[PDB]
Formats: sequence, C-alpha cells, structure tokens
Amino acid sequence: ATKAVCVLKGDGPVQGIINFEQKESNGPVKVWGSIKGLTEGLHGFHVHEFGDNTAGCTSAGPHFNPLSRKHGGPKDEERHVGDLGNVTADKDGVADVSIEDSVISLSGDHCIIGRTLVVHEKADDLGKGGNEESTKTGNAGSRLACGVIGIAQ
Amino acid sequence: ATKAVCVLKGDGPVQGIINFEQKESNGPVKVWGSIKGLTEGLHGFHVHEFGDNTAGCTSAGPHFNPLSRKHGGPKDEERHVGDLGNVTADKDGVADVSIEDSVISLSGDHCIIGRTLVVHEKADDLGKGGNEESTKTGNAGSRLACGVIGIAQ
Repeated sequence: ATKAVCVLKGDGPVQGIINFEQKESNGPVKVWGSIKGLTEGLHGFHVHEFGDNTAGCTSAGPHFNPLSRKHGGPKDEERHVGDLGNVTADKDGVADVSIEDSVISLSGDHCIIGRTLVVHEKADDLGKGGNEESTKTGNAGSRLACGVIGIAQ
Repeated sequence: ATKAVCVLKGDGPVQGIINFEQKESNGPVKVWGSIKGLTEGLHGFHVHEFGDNTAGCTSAGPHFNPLSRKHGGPKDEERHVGDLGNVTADKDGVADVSIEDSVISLSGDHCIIGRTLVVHEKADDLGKGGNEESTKTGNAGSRLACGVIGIAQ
C-alpha cells in the first residue's frame, strides 16, 4: 500500500494535514485529514501541476490536467485529474476531509506525488458557473494554502 | 528534460531554493541553487526518505538509502542514494550550489521526487569521521531546513 502526505500552509491562518492511501495501483485513492482557519462554507480542493512553491502557492501553476479536458466536479466524466471538488468548513472554520477518488493516483500517469494540493478562497462551481473562468478553474478564487504531496511511511 | 525543485525552510533563518534537472533517464542530475541564513563553512546536504513535513524536518525520517549501503561522500562507491555531500556557505551565510550527481534520479528505483532535501547543522564527515555515527549520518547534526522535492516547469 502506497501512502502520501501533504502539509498545507499559506500567508494567513489556513493550515492542515492531508493523507493519501492507495492499497492497489489500479484502485481508488483514499484522501483524509483536517484543514483549519477557513471561512465557513465550501472551498475548492485541487491538485495543481507543479510541486513548485518558489513564489508561494501561485508557482504551483494550473490544475493538474494531463488529458487536457474541461474543468468539472470529481463525479464528472469530463474533469481534470486534479478536480477533487470542494471541502466543507464548519462554523469554527474546520473542514473534515474524507474523499475517495479513482482518477488521481499515487503511481503511473495520473501520479500526484511531487505535485501541489491547494485549498481555495471560494467554492469550486464544478464547471457550472456560467462563464469562461468556470470551465478552467471553477471560479475558486485565491490560493489560501498549499503544500507539495510527498511520500509517507 | 524532466525538472524538479525544492524550497528549503525551517524553524530558524535557513531558507533556500534548489533546482534538479535530468535531461536523460540514465543521465546525471544537475542540482543548482542558493541557500542563505547558514553559518560559514560546510553543511551536510542529504535526501531523506519521506516527503513528510508533519512534525517539521524530523518527520522526513532517515537518509534515502534503498540499497542499504553505508554512508559516504557523493564521489564514493559505498554511499546512500541521498548522500549529496556538503554545500559551502561564505562569510555572508550564502551557499552557492552547483552539483552534478549520477546516483540520484528523477525516475526509477532511485527517484527523489516526493522525498525531502535537508540542509544540516554541521559538516558531513563523508564516512571518514572515525565513529559509528559517521557511517550512518556523517555527523551532520541537526536539520536546519527541509523541503519536499516537487515536479517543476
């Protein structure tokens, strides 16, 4: 079983620890953990292409999209590999993450190790926001916190 | 040419940017960049097994040594995959890095993507320190700064 971890850090109070586990190479990836310092509501939760944090979360580049598809929700057929949808934060700003995804992987072509996980300012509209930006980034806004996905024990 | 990058950060003033470039899968990895906030002299420069920063640089675990060899200098036959020797800091605390290594890789069994690059407190004795610890870590001491090795543009 291959395991990975991501420590989310940003310029504000947004911080968190996200774990990934894939017991079979052709099976789903379990993604769990907790993020604090968020505003109440939904926040875009995406895997971005580069594990580059030289100039903050912006250097992570665009969404991880090796198949060059339109942006969508995680349950959609038309989605980027990095399209993990939204995380929901409670009144105290704590988002309890528990996601199972079959598009992302911890090995091969759709491998997310060495890439950046980003928690966004606003909700990801899941490609149904009614504008050009919605079909690319889902109008999720600024990058609150990010971290490079690394190999875990 | 596959590219990787690492942003070094710690609890102290040590901060740096390190680049990795491997033009051919079997070819050598060109590692270059700069590290500041360092005491003048030599500092251990090692790739550690885990890309885990949950408890700072300690969670990165031991040296990346998949072939279970003794610690040595980068020019030695007997060395860990992660044994990148020493970086040299000037009187102003700046360490200019320009290393070429044929043991580390950005693919295959020796892939360092998603692992942690660490700059240490003291000089790496390169296994020639004369004690049991020398053949394990090179007596490089504390972990000043670390970062997960991520995929770059």
